[PDB]
Amino acid sequence: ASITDKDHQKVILVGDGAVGSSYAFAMVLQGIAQEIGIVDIFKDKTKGDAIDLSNALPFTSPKKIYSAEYSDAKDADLVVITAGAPKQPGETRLDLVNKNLKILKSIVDPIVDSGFNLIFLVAANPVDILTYATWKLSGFPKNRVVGSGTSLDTARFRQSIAEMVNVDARSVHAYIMGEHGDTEFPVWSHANIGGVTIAEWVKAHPEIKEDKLVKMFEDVRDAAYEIIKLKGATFYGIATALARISKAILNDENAVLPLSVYMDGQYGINDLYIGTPAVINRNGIQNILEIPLTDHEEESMQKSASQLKKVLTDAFAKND
Amino acid sequence: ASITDKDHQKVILVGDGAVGSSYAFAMVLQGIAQEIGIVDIFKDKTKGDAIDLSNALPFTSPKKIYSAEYSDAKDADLVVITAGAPKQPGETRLDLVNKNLKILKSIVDPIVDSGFNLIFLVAANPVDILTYATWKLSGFPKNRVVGSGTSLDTARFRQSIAEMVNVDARSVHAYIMGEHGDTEFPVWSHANIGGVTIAEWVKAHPEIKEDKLVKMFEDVRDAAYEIIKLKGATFYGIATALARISKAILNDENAVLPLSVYMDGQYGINDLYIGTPAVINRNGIQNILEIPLTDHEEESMQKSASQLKKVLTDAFAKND
Amino acid sequence: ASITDKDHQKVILVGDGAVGSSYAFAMVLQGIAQEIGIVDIFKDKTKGDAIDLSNALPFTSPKKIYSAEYSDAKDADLVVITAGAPKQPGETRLDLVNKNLKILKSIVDPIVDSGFNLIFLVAANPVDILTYATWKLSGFPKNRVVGSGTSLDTARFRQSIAEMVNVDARSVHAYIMGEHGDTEFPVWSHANIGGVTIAEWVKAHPEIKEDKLVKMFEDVRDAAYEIIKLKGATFYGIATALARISKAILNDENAVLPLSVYMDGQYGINDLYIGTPAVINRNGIQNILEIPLTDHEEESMQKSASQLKKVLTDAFAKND
Amino acid sequence: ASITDKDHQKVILVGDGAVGSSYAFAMVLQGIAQEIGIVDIFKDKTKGDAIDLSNALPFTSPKKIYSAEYSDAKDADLVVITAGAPKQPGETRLDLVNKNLKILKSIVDPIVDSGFNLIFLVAANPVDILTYATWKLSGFPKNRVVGSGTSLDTARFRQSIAEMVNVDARSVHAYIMGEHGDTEFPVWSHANIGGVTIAEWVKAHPEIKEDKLVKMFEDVRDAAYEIIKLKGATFYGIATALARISKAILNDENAVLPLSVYMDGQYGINDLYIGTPAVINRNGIQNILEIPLTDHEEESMQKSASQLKKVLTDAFAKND
Ligand SMILES: O=P(O)(O)OC[C@H]1O[C@@](O)(COP(=O)(O)O)[C@@H](O)[C@@H]1O
Ligand SMILES: O=P(O)(O)OC[C@H]1O[C@@](O)(COP(=O)(O)O)[C@@H](O)[C@@H]1O
Repeated sequence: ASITDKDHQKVILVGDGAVGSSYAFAMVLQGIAQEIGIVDIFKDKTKGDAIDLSNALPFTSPKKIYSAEYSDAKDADLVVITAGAPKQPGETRLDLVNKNLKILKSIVDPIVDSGFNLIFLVAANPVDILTYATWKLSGFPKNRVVGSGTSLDTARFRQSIAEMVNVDARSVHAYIMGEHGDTEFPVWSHANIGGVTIAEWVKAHPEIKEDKLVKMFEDVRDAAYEIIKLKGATFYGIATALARISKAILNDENAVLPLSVYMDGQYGINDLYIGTPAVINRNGIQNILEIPLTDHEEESMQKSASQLKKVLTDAFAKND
Repeated sequence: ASITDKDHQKVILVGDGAVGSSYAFAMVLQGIAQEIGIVDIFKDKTKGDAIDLSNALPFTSPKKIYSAEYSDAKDADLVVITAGAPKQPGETRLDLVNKNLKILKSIVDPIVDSGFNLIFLVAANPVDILTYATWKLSGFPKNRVVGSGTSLDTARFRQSIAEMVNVDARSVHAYIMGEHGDTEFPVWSHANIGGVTIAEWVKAHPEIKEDKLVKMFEDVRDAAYEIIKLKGATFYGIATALARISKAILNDENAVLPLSVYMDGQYGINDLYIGTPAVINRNGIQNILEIPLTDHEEESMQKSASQLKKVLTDAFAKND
Repeated sequence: ASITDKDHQKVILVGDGAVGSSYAFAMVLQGIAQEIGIVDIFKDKTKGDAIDLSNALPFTSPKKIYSAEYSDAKDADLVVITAGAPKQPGETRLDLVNKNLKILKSIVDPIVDSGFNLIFLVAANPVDILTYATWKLSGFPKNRVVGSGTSLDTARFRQSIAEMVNVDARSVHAYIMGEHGDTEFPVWSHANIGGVTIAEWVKAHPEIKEDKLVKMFEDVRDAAYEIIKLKGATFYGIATALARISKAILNDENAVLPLSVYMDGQYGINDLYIGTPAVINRNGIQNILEIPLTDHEEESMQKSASQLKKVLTDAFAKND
Repeated sequence: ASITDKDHQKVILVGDGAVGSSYAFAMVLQGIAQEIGIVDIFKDKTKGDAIDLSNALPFTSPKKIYSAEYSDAKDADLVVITAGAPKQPGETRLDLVNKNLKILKSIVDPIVDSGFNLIFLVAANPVDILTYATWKLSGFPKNRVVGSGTSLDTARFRQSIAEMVNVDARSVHAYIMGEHGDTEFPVWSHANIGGVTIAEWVKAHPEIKEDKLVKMFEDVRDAAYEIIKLKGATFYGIATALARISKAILNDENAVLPLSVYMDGQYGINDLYIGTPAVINRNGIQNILEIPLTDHEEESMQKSASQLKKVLTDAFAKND
C-alpha cells in the first residue's frame, strides 16, 4: 500500500500565542498528536514556535508541525481554538462577547468551508458564552462543540483540598460548576478524598459560621488575577488541561470531565452553555451527569446560568 | 495533502461537573485524546474548565478542548455521558430510573441526529439500568453501548486484598459482579495474587464462620457513602477508571474489564444489563467471559439480576 | 458491531535489518503502533525478529507484528523505508544515488499498487536525494513524502551544547540544516538554552578566532564515522529519532522538527530536497519555518543545496 | 546545597554485547535510569554504544552513560550481569557451569571490593545455577541476588494462550516454573484469562488425550532455538524483561514476578536456586508465593529442581 501521509490523527491550533505554544509543547511530549497545525494571524511566531517544537522531537513521539491557515484545516481530528481571544479578561462580563465575536467569525468560517467534521474545543474566554457562539456559527451539533471552562477551576480546588491534607491529586475529588469565576460554586456536597467526604459526617457542617473553610475558593476563583501579575501567565495550568481534555476525546476514553456541554434539562437551566461533569469520547460528548445540588448549590447554579442568558442574549445578534 | 483538522480521535464529555472535569484532566495527562468536547447544560463552568485544561497543555500531549452542544457531536470516536445524573444516590433503587430518564433523553437524542456511529460510555448512576436505557433510545447495537459499573467496585476490592498483604495492585486479581452496591458478590472463587488463590487450598474456606474475611467488602460497597461525606467526591476513583476503560476501547487493546455488557445467556439472567468480565476494543465489546460461580455466587448473581427486571421493567415506559 | 480487525493505525517497515529492528523495538515500547508489518528481502530474519518483538509484549501495549511483502501494504497509516540502503556510506556523494535507485524502485512500486495513501518516511541514506527520489516515483505529493535527515544531526549538536553545561536535553535548543554531513551548518544564530543565546550578548562572537567553539561539530558531523567502528551501529540514535518523528505524524501533534521537506522558495534554493525546521501532522507536513540565516549561514545553506542539484541532477534518469 | 552529582539511582551493565545494548536502549526510553555504566572486556563497543545511546537522549529522560570498569561500580542501585556468558547455549547442562564460573569470578569480585550494597540481577545462562553461583561468591544475602529465569518463559506462554484467543497480554495469566528449558512445566492449573480458567470447568481436562493443547509449549521452550537461527537474537524479548524486572526492584513496586529466588521450603526442593512467582521491591525480594501444584506439576517441579543439585553440586568447587 502506497503513496503516503500516515497520520490518522490531526489537531489544529488556532493560537500560537501563550496558551497555544504550551498546549503544543505538551501535545509534543505527552505524545497525543500525529500532525499538528499551528495558526494565529501572525506567521513569524509560528515558523519560530515550529522550528523549536519540531526540534523538540528526538526526545519524543514524532509528527509534523507547520503553520497553517485554513486549507490545511481539514484532515483534522480536533480543532483547538486556544485563546482566539480579545482583551477584557474574564468573569463572564457583558460586551466582551462582542470584541471576540468577530474574531470568532474571522476564524470559525474558514475552518468550516474546507470540510471540518470533528470536535471544536474552544478555550478562549469567556468560555461558556463562547461555545454557544462557536456552535451557532458552525451549525455543528450539540456535541462536537466541546467547551472547556470548569476543568481549570476544579484542578485548582482539588489542589487546595490537597496541600491542606497530604493526599496526592488524582485521588482527591470535588468539582466546580457554573462558569468560570464570579458565579462558581464548589460542589462540597460531593467533596471527597479516599471515599470519605468533607463535612457531612466527620468535619462538621456549615460554611462561614465556624472559622475554617470557604476561604480557599475565595482564592481559587481569585487565583487567576493573582497570577495576572507575575507574567500574566495563567497559561500552563490551562494548557495542561486542554491536553487531558484533548487526550480524552480522540483516544476515546469514555472519560469523566467538567466542560461546558449544552444542557437540555440536564438541570433546568436550559439552552445556555454552562457546565458540569460530563462524559467525552472521540465523536464528541455522550451523556451529561447531573447532580443533586442539595438546596443551595441548586440556587448558586440557577443564578450563574441566569447571568448568562443575559450576556448570551444581549449579544447573539451577528452582523459584527 | 491540504486543508485541515488532524484529529482521528474524538471524545465527547456530557458532564463538565465533577466526574467529567476529572475524566478530562486524566485524558489530558494520560494522553488519550486528540480533541475533547465538553458539555453540560451550563456554559460558564465549561469555558472555565477549558481555559484551565487547555492551559494544562505545555506539560502534555496537545489537543483542542472547547464547549459543545450536539453539532460538534459527530466526528466523534467516543461519547462519555459522565454523570448525566439525577440526585437520588445509587444502589439501584426504583423511581431513580425516572428522574434521569428524561435527562437521558434531553441528551441522547441530539447526539444521535448529527450522526453518531461509535461507542456510548455511560457512567451515570444507576448504571446497569441506564445503559439499557441508553441502548433503547439510541437504536445503537448491543455493543457500542458500553456500560460501566463493576470497574470501580473491583478496583476497590483489589486494594483491600492488597494493603492486607504487600503486593502491588495490577498484580492482585479478583472481581466484583452484579451491579453497583447492594447486590454485589465478590468472586472470591477466582481471587488471586501471584497465581495463588485465597482460601481453597491455603487460607481455608468459609465466610462468617472463622472471624476474618468478608468485612472488607462490607466496606467496599459501603465505601462510597463513606466518602459521600468529605466532599461527596467519589469522583477521582471513577474518572481514573473511565480513563482505563476509555483508553481500552479506542486504543484497540482487546482488553479485559468488567462493564455492564448485555447478557445473551452469557449466564442465564438474560436481557438486562448487569455485568461481568468482558472484552472491549475500538468497535465496541467483542465476547463476554462467563464464570463458574460455584453454587453460591451463582445465587447471588441470580438475585442481583432479578432486582433489575423490576426497576428496569417498572420504568421503560417512555413518554417522560 | 461485528467481524474484526481493530487497528486504526498501521506502519510498514521496509528494513528488518539494524535500524529497522530498532525502530521496531521502540515502536513496541513507546507504544505508537497498532499493527506493524516487517519487510526486507529475506524472510528468516523477519520471522525471527517478530517472534522476539511479539514476545516482548506482556510488558507493552499490544499489537500484531508479522512479515510482509506488499499486499499487506495497504491498510497502512505510515510507511517507513528504513535503510532501504546500499553500501557507499553517506555524505551526499554522487553515484550512490544510483546503487539505491533501483532498490528504491524494487520497493517503491509495489507499496503503491496495493493502494498506499499516506506518508512515506525514508530514512535511507543519502536522505535528501532520496526523498526527491521517493517522491518522483510515487506521484505522491510534496508532503506525504517526509524525508528525515537533520533530526539526527541536531540531536547530537544539542547534546554537546549540553554536557559542556549542565542543562538537560529537551531544554537546550539549536538546529542543524542543509543535509547530512559535509555541508552542514549549525544555526548558532538561534542557539539557546533557557531563552538565552550563545554568543551574541554573553559568550562573545566569532568562530575560529578565540580558541573555544566549532570543534564540537567538527565532531558532530564526524560523529557517525567514529561509530562506524565499534559495531557500525549508528543504529540506535537514528531509530529513536524515527520514533519521535513517527509519533508526531500519526499522533497529529502539529509538532516542530527538522526533516527534508521540499522548498518552494521557503529559502531560495528551490526544487531540491534539503531541509529545515518544518511542521508535521497526521496528513503530512503543513508549513515550513524559514530562518534569518544571518549572512553566513545563508551562504553555507546556499552551497549545500547546490551540491545537491548536482547529485540530484546527474541521476534522476530512471531506467536503472 | 552545593557541589554535585544528582543521581540517586545507579545501574551497572556488565555486558555491552547484545542483551546488554538492548537492556540499555530500553532503560533509556522507558526511563528507569539516572546514570548507567556500561562494561564488557572490550572498550571499543562501549564508547560506541554510549555515543549512540547518549545521542538517543533529546527524545528521552536524561542521564549519563559511560564505560566503566569496577571503580565506577559502587554508588550503584542495581547491577545487571547481563550475559556475562559463555558459549554452550542453555538447557541447564552440566560443565557449562564451569566455563562461566571463572568469567563470573573475573567480574563478581571487583564489583564487590568497591562497596556494592544492592541487588545483583544475573541474566546470564544457565540462570538458576548461576545465581547460586553469584550468591556464594558475593556473600550478599538470600535476596539481593535476584536471579531471572522464568520471566521469559511465561511471557511467551502468555502470548500463545493469547493469539489463540483475542485477549491482550497483560490480561492473560499463567506461569512457567522450574528453570529455563528442558524441565519446565506450565502451571496450567492456575491458567486464566479474565478470571476464567482453562480446562477445569470449561475446556475439559487432559493433556495428550484430546488432540489440542500442550503443543504450544513444546514450542515455547523450543522457542529459543527457533530464533537461534535468524540472527541468534533471543535478545529483545529478554532485555525487555530485564527492564520490567528492573523497574520493579528500584521503583519499589512490591510487584509480582517469577525469578529464581532461593527456596527455604517454599516448596520442598530446598537450597538450589530454581524459581516461582515471588515478590520484589527496592531492597530485594520479600516473600515467595508457593503454589498447589496439583499432583503432577508437583512432580515436574520436583524433577527439575533435582537436575540442578547435580549440575549445582558437581561444580561449586571453586578454584577455577
Ligand atoms: O506483573 P509482572 O510482575 O510485570 O509480571 C509480568 C508477567 O507475569 C505473569 O506471569 C502474570 O502476573 P499477574 O496475574 O499478577 O498480573 C505473566 O503473564 C506476565 O507477562
Ligand atoms: O486489566 P484491566 O482491563 O485494566 O482491568 C483492571 C481491573 O481488572 C481487574 O478486575 C483484574 O484483571 P487481569 O487479571 O486480566 O489482569 C482488577 O483487579 C483491576 O483493577
